[PDB]
Amino acid sequence: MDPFLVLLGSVSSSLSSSELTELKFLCLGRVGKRKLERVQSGLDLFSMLLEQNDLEPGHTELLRELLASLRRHDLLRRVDDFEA
Amino acid sequence: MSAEVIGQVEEALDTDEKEMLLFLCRDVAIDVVPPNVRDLLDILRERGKLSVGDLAELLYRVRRFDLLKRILKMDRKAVETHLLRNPHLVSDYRVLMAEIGEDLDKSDVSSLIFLMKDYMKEKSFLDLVVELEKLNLVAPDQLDLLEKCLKNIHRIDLKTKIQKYKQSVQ
Amino acid sequence: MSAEVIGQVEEALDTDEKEMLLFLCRDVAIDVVPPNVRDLLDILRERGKLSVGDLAELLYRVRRFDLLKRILKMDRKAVETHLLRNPHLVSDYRVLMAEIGEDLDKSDVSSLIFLMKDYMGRGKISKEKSFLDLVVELEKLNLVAPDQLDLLEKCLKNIHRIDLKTKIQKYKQSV
Amino acid sequence: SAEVIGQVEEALDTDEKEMLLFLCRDVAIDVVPPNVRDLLDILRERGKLSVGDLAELLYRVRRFDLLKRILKMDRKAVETHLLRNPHLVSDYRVLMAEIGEDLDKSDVSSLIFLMKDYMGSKEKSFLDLVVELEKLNLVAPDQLDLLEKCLKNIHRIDLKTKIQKYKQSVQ
Amino acid sequence: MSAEVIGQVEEALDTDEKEMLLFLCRDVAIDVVPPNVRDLLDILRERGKLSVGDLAELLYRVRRFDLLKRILKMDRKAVETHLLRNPHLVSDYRVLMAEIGEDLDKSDVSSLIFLMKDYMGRGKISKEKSFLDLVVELEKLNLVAPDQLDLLEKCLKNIHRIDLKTKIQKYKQSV
Amino acid sequence: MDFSRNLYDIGEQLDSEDLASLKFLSLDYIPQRKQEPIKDALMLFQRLQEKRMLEESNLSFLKELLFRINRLDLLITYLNTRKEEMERELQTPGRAQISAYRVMLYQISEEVSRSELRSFKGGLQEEISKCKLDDDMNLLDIFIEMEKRVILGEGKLDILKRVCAQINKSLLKIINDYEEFS
Amino acid sequence: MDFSRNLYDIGEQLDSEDLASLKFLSLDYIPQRKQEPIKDALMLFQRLQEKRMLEESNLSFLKELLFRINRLDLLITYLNTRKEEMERELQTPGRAQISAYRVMLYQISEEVSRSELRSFKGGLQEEISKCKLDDDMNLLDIFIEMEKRVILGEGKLDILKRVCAQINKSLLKIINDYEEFS
Amino acid sequence: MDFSRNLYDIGEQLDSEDLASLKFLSLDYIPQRKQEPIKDALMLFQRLQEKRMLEESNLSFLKELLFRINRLDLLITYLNTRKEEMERELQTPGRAQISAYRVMLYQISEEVSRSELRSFKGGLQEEISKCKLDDDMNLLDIFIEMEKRVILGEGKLDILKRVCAQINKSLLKIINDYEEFS
Amino acid sequence: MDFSRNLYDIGEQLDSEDLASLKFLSLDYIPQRKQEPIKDALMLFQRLQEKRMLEESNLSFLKELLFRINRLDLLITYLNTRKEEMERELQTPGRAQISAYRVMLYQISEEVSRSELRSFKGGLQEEISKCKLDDDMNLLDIFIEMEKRVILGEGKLDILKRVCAQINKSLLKIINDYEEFSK
Amino acid sequence: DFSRNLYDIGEQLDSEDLASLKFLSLDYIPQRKQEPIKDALMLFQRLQEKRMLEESNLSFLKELLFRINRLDLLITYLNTRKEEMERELQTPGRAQISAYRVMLYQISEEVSRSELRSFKGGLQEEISKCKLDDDMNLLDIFIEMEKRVILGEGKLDILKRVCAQINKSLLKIINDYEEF
Ligand SMILES: [Se]
Repeated sequence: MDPFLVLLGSVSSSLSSSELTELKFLCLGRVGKRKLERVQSGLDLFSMLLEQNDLEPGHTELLRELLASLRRHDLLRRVDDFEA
Repeated sequence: MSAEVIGQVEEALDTDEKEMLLFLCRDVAIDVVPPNVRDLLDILRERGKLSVGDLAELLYRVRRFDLLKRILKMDRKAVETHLLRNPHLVSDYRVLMAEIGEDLDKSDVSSLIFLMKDYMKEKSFLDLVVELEKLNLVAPDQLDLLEKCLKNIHRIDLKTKIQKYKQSVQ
Repeated sequence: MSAEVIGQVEEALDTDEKEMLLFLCRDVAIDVVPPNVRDLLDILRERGKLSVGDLAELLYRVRRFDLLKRILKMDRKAVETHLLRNPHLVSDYRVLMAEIGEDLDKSDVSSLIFLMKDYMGRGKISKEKSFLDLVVELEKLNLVAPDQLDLLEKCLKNIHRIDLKTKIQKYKQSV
Repeated sequence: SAEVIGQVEEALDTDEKEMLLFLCRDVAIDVVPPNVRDLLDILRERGKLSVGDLAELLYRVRRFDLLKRILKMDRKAVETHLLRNPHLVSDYRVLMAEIGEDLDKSDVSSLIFLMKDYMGSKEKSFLDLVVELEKLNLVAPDQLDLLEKCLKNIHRIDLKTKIQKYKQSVQ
Repeated sequence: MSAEVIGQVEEALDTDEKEMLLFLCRDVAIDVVPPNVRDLLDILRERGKLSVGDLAELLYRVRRFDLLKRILKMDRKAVETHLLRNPHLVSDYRVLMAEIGEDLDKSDVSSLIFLMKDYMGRGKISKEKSFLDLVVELEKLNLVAPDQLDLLEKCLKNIHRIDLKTKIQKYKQSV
Repeated sequence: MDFSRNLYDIGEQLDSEDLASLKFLSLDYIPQRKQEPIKDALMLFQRLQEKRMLEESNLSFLKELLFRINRLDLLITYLNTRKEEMERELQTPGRAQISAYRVMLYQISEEVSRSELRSFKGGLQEEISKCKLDDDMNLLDIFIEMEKRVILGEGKLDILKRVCAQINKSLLKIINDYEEFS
Repeated sequence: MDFSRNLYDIGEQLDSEDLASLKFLSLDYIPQRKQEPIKDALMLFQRLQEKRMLEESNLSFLKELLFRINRLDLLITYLNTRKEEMERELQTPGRAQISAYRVMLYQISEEVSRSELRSFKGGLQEEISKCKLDDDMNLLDIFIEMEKRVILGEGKLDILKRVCAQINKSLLKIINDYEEFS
Repeated sequence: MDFSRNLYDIGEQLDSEDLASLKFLSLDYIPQRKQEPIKDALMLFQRLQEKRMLEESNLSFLKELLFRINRLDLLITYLNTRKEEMERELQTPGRAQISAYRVMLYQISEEVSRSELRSFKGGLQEEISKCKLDDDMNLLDIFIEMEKRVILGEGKLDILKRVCAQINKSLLKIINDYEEFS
Repeated sequence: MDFSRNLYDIGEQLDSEDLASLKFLSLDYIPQRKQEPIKDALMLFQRLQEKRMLEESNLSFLKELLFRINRLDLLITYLNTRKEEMERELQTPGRAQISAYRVMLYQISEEVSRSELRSFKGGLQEEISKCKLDDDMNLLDIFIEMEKRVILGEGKLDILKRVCAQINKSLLKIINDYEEFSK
Repeated sequence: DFSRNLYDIGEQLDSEDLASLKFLSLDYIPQRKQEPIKDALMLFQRLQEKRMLEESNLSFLKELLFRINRLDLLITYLNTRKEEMERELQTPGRAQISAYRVMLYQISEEVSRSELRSFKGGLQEEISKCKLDDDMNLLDIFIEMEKRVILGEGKLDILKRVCAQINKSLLKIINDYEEF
């Protein structure tokens, strides 16, 4: 799943700290506040979602939803490119 | 169940998950105090309390479904059906404690510790719960002090979780 | 009272509680220097100084009320009444020393060691030592005692720990 | 008596026992006592374990609680006795013990690394190193220049001055 | 070779090197379990199996080239040529075991022991076991052998030491 | 006699990070079991002396180690060796004792920041267990863990290039320079 | 007046920045390996006590350290020494224990802001690796790294002048004033 | 009396600026090393509790602190003390725990704007290094640095008067009012 | 209904001025230490969620906040609540969660211009230090400082009326209407 | 060099052009995301995050530059004449800015300063004085009206009421938008 990991890394590198806080707030409910406090990058949150099986290369619904909420379709195109 | 499975689980966990796993099994290992998680799992296996279902429940409590699918080859349906049909290794009180700890950042934990210094290092909420248990201050039938202290740090949601547990005990 | 009780107590305690329990029984175990806590309990039982009440007091001093309720089936009020009716196995001096030690972090203990190194004669040992180890070293040098707390009082005052100085003063006033 | 020797042997710690054996290395001639109990038994049999000798031994290991509990003596009394009577343990052994107590494991390791050239083991105490050097005729009450220079090279000038103060105390 | 050489070698080695040297000569053992290394070297000399080349190989296996040059007056090139031209005193199996043991830290060794306890047991209660001690325990239980390395291969694979698995595969290919 | 004092002075001027760098650059000669207890420079020196790669007449490996970790001050003051002299000596193909693969890995570790190291660890989730991905692991320990799983090597640089492309562009340049040097 | 109590009070009045300044000013007497674990002032004092540079009869080096970090309050309160005295004591030749080259460097660190430090680190990109140029490093650590790479020194100030000229002119004035004292 | 809960609520009603003000007002009792890690009000209270200056039976210093930072709302709500009481309590001699020299200084910090602070920093160029005169420094840190360099003090107010006279007259009036209490 | 996403959109449609207004209106429930790091709307919601005042089944406080800041567009678009409803809901007694004293203050801030704010600061020279009267201080922060100095309150409106009378008369009308409501 | 071209285009825009572009992009960039946009380039980047500006899609940027009457930048940096844009925007589909928005902006193009004073005086009963301060242009008044749900695509009554009291061309523009 290394292409999926490079997807997640490119998406994490293409996010700002404010967008990271927005993603943290959006994922509250699936991830605890204590775990969210330790998140210092989008890749950390994506991996935490990978462990909880709320996110996988087969089911990218949560990633697409989180990224569409942040009205960032430029990375949605990266996701769609990975899907093909 | 074998040593390879325990090794895979031990290598896949992080320090915080290990500390949480040690806390959840405090009720089943009351005599011995296992130092590391590997020793805890070995003791549970030797005593016949670490079947595939028991380890599945342990992985389900730490929300590590990737390990349930990769190591034990189990989905959420299997572990939930096993928990419905079989008695639980970890009581709902420990799960409530862990959930409350996960919904608290370090600042909230520091403020909570400052409130309870009258009745009693960067220590986690579970360490505080262990200290309170050693002092006979918190228990599955003794949550009033923790409820009041969580109310005083403006954490009414955790007070509501505690009240929901109390109503679920009825 | 039985061997199972001693085994449960020894296996249920943690390192800090064990080290503290060894320090608290220093006044009653003078003829032997017990290495582990189990040997200490065995010596106390053989010499007739480890009844159910004695072990209850020992668990009460290390603040292990869960063991008081699970093993000995006792509450805090019962142990306090036992201490009211019977002479104590652990003197108030040891309890005061332990209380002062519990209110001292590694930085406070290090600063306290630095202030006393002139009266010690101890060399350059870098092993982070607990306050109870410092009390043991002072006892070996006849520098601290239940009737000799002025040096410890002054050194706690100089590290800006006036609350522990007040604990020492209240202990002195209780005599 | 034997009860006193037993109490002393049971009341001492491992480091205190090793230091006592090192200090009594010069008085136990022809024999190498393994434990402190055997050393004290040899000293008593050879007539070298009076009350004053045991007081000096306890004072050298800075164990004043045993001086007060067992022999009923203060530090002032033992110091006056040492002033008035010849010592059982020479000042050289006391200086060696003082230097060893002021040395951490890292300092001892660096000192061993410096001195390994003049003596063709891990976790060795400073007293063990001094014993090895004495057996190899490298340190002596009249031969401290090599140890002095080696302490100077580990940037321990305070111990070098302790050695110089001992040299001045010799005359 | 001579007695002074054996004495110098015995005095120059440390505990770990002594244990490794004892393990390498386990196959040559003449119906005896020598506790000390000096006794082992004396037995090998008496049995005519400790020439200068044999001791040179022994020092080369423990990677003590300073002792190889100071005592036996040899460099790495000379001993390597001797090993190329003459039959070895220590078989390739022991050398492979020693190499695998040197490529394992305390954590890997602990995880390896934890995996072996299902096939072997707890064994010696000591928690400070070397890889060579584990290999000896497995040999006594007929679990590892020069013709039976599949279990060791699987256990090294499970601790993510694929390089050691490749070492074992290279040994298997060389026979 | 003075040689030991010089070794001690060189070791006293070395920190824990420089010590870890020295341990990594000497991995091809000192295995992990003997390298784990190395917590001071003098112990490393002792091991090298036990392998005769460090003597009063053989300072080549010590100079190479001190030069590759960019500790030229110790090289000039305690070993009497200048930077240009070392460059010239190391441009000769035979005299290099530390493999170019090791030096290349070390330089990559020299060109990775803390956030870049976190991204590296996040990029190696499927290949390395989580226990070995703790925040206390430096990049050299990750290199060692990759070497254990035969994921990193002189002939296997694919995953290294993948993660470097996931973090920074100069790292691929270093990798390609090492590869073109062959 | 207890010497240990006085040292403890002096250490309690020192923060981490003053501690780093003292550790930098004592680089010529305490090596890197012994400087790494120094996380409080008292420890530092102990090191000086091991070299007989700090005792109840020798306060010269402690007073010089406290004077160079401009902590005259501690000098007057705990050492009974005024600002003028030290000056005269340090104007007599030979008696200055901290080298003028070191002091100069520290004074440069006194005249560099945060943006000026960022500009300095950005100006040293081609000479120092990124790992040693991270944002968590003050100017004294950059000086130490430069000294390690033998680009900064009492006789090698070219790169120092070059980078200082890119930021401020008063730094060049300090450098030239130090140079004239030779 | 949930003394810990009351202290927690009082701290929860305090921001970082009030915390810095309280830390400055407690400089005569808490040294710099112990003040550096104080990043919230609760911690501060603990320090006071270690000196018995804060207990369930001794609220005098807490009330004085809350009064000097003009937080009378907390005094009335959580400590049951109105503005007049404190005043009378602080008019009785001896009972004032915060020195009049400190309070005065803080009050000067109450009457300086941003441009006036910039003019202050520009007026203190020859006595203070640039590192302590950056735009991110507040007036209390300038007071602390001046006290460190023994240019400001209970007996040395000359430079303070010099810099205050160059900006405003009310600061000089406050200084003279403090001086008249002698 | 993704409650978190809906809250995120509501926060995305709020600027810093609306955020400061909401923080002032929530002073009675969130202390100063917890309000200081609030630099976006989302975090604010989190605090409310920690006090059980904002959940998928309790939108009363969010609707009241959006109504008091006159953001009826957010009420109609994201919360499905019209202008008239929120009026009746707030006219029923007890049902108002924001105190009438707070809202009044905010309404005063609605009728003060920049020069009028300068005159306000000039009128509060003897009661507030200059540091809290700097030009970077809005009227709500001045109200907060007054409350800190127990100069402003539900029972102490004297200085407020005094300073308002020197600038405009409609502010006194708002103050008197609030007083006439709290009979 | 698409990035350099975007940088040059942004550098040739002042603060008034930036406010016009931010108003014309209100339907795609929310208020919180528009607040920190203090230069033109920072706006373009936001569009790039919404896939409305790339080297292969210059339609929205050209439309923005055409609606702001900055034809010089269109001719210099994008190589596009006025007629090209006329043809492009006359087709009923490719126009990305809503006709409701454009109309509003065009009203701001036909209002003087005294007319702005009359507008502000006409919106006294619906808008507070704080949002009617002298530093408020007509676009900010439109934004405030939309916030207070008095202006919208279906609610143009108050707009016509205030515009008829000032000028007839404003009502003509409103009616032209309504007939479309
Ligand atoms: Se004796």
